[PDB]
Amino acid sequence: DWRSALTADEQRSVRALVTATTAVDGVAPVGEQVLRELGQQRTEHLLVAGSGPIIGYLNLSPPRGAGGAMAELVVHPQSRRRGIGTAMARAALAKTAGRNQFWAHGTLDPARATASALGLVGVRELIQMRRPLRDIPEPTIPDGVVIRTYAGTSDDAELLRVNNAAFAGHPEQGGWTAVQLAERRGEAWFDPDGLILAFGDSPRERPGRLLGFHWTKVHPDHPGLGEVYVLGVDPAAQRRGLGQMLTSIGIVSLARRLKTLDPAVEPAVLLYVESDNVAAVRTYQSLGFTTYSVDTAYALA
Ligand SMILES: CC(=O)SCCNC(=O)CCNC(=O)[C@H](O)C(C)(C)COP(=O)(O)OP(=O)(O)OC[C@H]1O[C@@H](n2cnc3c(N)ncnc32)[C@H](O)[C@@H]1OP(=O)(O)O
Ligand SMILES: N[C@@H](CS)C(=O)N[C@H]1[C@@H](O[C@@H]2[C@H](O)[C@H](O)[C@@H](O)[C@H](O)[C@H]2O)O[C@H](CO)[C@@H](O)[C@@H]1O
Repeated sequence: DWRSALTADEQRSVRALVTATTAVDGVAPVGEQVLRELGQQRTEHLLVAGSGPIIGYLNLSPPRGAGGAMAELVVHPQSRRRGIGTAMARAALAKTAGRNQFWAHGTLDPARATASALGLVGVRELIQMRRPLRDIPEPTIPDGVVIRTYAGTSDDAELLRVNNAAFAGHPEQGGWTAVQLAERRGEAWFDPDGLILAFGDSPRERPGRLLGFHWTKVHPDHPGLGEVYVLGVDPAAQRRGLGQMLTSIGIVSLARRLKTLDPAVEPAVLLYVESDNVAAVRTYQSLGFTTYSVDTAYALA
């Protein structure tokens, strides 16, 4: 039975399934956007009850922007190999007439095996890379560039202009409106001091225009973990060293934010990047990031 919205109680039950599974598998089974979708009316949901907590959950997001339908799903660790995962995946495939993809975060063995049993193949590879926060860079800020941080909604127009130009065609990051910014500003981890903006200054043709930005994020449920959450440079100002510079500034910012009674943890910064985004992979390789895990999107061949 598909539901177009979930009650507060249903949301609490799905969240418990997701967090419990994250602890057992070592990787969250559904992404952050699915957790935001639990309380909105934009997607469709399947809930599978035991004989009785919720033991299976699938979210199906419809096409939006340049992207197609996408499903994420999870089955309680103690209810696996009972056919629930197959049942939910077949339902989504039948509902979209075989057109949706499925994310397997961390591309764990059970998901690889389920994908083969269903006849699916990997069609998209999202790599998670990490770099320790030791030996931080000294960033070089070129003349004609001034850096500052997010001041509030007066900065949204420029941020959206640069985001949509840099991510034109990106299935999830492109074609944003003020609503996408607002839903992330309401997240517990949002910190205006961690959204770094690079503006053109007098020397350049367009003083005051945003050239690029680096939105950093500190993970709340993982001590010592930061993220290059969104990094983007206006196409008009690309290939001039600004991406490398912005990434370095954000690493410095995170290093500063991440005593005797603090647990010993070697802090690290992670990022996600499409395997075929050549420009970005080169920028990150240059700065010492290395592969950590892979998220694979599966679909009909
Ligand atoms: C294509 C995808 O599954 S993308 C979904 C990604 N989600 C995740 O990876 C989240 C964490 N994992 C889970 O929630 C679950 O392990 C799932 C959803 C991947 C599979 O859920 P389950 O309900 O256990 O799947 P299901 O019982 O239908 O298994 C179907 C077949 O896949 C294979 N399979 C599933 N898990 C495994 C495993 N751990 N080892 C080997 N084969 C497996 C088997 O052939 C199985 O049939 P069988 O039990 O008769 O041998
Ligand atoms: N870096 C951008 C542009 S390359 C990107 O690729 N980000 C990716 C990444 O976002 C992740 C967030 O960054 C991370 O904070 C959160 O914890 C995860 O659950 C995902 O929401 O994974 C998503 C798929 O799961 C994808 O839709 C998105 O574009």
